[PDB]
Amino acid sequence: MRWKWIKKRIRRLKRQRKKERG
Amino acid sequence: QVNIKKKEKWGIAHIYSSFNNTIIHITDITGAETISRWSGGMVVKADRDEPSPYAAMLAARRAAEEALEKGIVGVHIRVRAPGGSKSKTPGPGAQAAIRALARAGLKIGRVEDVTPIPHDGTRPKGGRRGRRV
Amino acid sequence: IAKEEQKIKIYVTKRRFGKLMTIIEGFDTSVIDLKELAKKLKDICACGGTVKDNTIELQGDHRKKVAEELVKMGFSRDSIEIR
Amino acid sequence: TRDKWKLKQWYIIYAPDFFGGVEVGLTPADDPEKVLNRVVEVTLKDVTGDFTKSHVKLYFQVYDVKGQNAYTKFKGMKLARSYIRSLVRRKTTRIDGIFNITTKDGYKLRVMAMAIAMRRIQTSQERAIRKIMQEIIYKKAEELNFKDFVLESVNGKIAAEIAKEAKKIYPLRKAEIRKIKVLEEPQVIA
RNA sequence: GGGGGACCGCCAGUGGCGAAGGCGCCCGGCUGGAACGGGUCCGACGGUGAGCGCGGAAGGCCAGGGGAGCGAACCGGAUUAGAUACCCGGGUAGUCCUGGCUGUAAAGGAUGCGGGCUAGGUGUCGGGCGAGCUUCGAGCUCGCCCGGUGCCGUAGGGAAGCCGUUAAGCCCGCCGCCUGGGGAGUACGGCCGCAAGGCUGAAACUUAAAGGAAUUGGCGGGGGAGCACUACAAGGGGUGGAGCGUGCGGUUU
RNA sequence: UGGAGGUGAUUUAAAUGC
Repeated sequence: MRWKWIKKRIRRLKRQRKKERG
Repeated sequence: QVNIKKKEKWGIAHIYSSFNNTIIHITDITGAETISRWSGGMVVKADRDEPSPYAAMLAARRAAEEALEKGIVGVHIRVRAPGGSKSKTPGPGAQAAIRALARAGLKIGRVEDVTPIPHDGTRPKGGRRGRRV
Repeated sequence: IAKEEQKIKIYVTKRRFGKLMTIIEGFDTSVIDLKELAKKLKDICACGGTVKDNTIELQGDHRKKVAEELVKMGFSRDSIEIR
Repeated sequence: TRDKWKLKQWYIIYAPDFFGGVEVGLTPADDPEKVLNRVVEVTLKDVTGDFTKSHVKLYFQVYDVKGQNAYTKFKGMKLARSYIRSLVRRKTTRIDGIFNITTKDGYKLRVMAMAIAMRRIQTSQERAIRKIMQEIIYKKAEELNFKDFVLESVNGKIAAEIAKEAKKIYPLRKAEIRKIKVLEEPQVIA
């Protein structure tokens, strides 16, 4: 679980933060 | 031959004891001359029988005919194994070799705990939950 | 960059326990990457799968799906046959 | 390789400078002069009490070979895993005691002693048992000849003298010479 | 025989020290804390502590130096229905050193700190004391006391497990935090950070649960004990091969 | 009589059910 979520949250964050940074 | 006073030779026998193979190796008391080297995977055809006791008597019987051939009748046995890499404890050729020497007729002097044992730590493999099964 | 096109045979197959599988064969192994293609296709199908020699295999019937996904990627509609 | 056997020479070990020419040790080897520094392990049957009993394994080294006869000095001592594990106990201590020696003969000698403690109260008297070894030893080396000084240590004489002094301070048990190593040979004048 | 880097089994303890992260070859120098006996000196100077400031494993990052073994990523083999794995053979970053940054954790005793009060027992570490022993050294032991570190347990508390003079009792002082679940530890905004990220922190919407302890049963690719003859071994015979008898599946009607 | 550590560990036993 919290492994999952942390990396899902991180990937969401990055990918989206990539989309914001871009 | 420069005159011998004792008329008895001695050959220390290193015994290297793995769970993957057994090696028996008798040399002269100095250690500077190798009469004979015989392991447990010339005897056989397969990997499973590479160790066991039965290779670790037969390996220790072919050698034993060449030490009789020199004059070596007394033997000290120096039991040892890989200690730093793996577990120090000897495998199935240790009870085997000493049985293989009493049948061959070579006399048995000293039997010795000389296995590599670190006074210290070195990281082997296998972590997180160690090595996993 | 490159090009390359090939004749594509798609069909139902067979695996162990569990359902049938879908074979996609006939891609040019020099030019085309079956490993990049297949990662893309396992995403479309949502199935496990592999590159099995010169083929991609996909667990379950995906035959209309894949043709529809292959033609999108710029492969020819006329080189593809679903059997 | 393909020795008749007739490329096999034989030498004989005569090891003095701790005792006389101990005849024990017989040497086979192939070619002439490949053993001139090779090391031989012996129990020592000179004194059949202690030197056979609790002093199992000493290393001697053929410094020279003459007319095909090996002359051998004291190179080292080492005890077997047998000894060190057996003696040690719990809720007490095991100690170890180095000293880098200089005797008046111009030999240096590295000793490590091992004593086992009498039960409770581990303290600064431990290292002071350490201190009372390196003090007494230095003084015996400076006084005694080297050949003698390698007979005494290997014998229990040293373990015995250590105990008398150290039992005044903080009583001990199972004290020994774990190992010895020849620090420097050469001489006082090279 | 030589060279290199890492580390210091047993010792080692239900042991000690540390605020905490944490800390273990030996020797010496410098240095922090701590115990006890004597309160010998100061004379309420105390507690706590928002803000604020400081220390903080491993991983990561930066610059320089180093690199044995080990080893994310990675490269092969096997396994497997497939294996981006467990198992095996190589292998970079890193792991080490120096300077700096970063600041997170099931960072636990899941238990903020200080004072007072409230049966006991036992083991243990260190300090004190009265004795006996002594190798004349608190070395081996008995008991009271002080400080710490475990276990067991009365009264009480607790939902229960448990806790129970090292409180989760009973009181008094302060501080942080919580206010059903999921949305979400996310968005936005701001602050901090080289970067990786951290700190702070919602709402729309949705649900009759989320949860905790213990009880029973069933279950587990768990362990002990014991039997069996629809069990298996041991053993004797035989079915499955043929022909026929029979009942069936199917097909035919 | 009931509790805490240190390390052997065992692959000969296979995904799913409204």
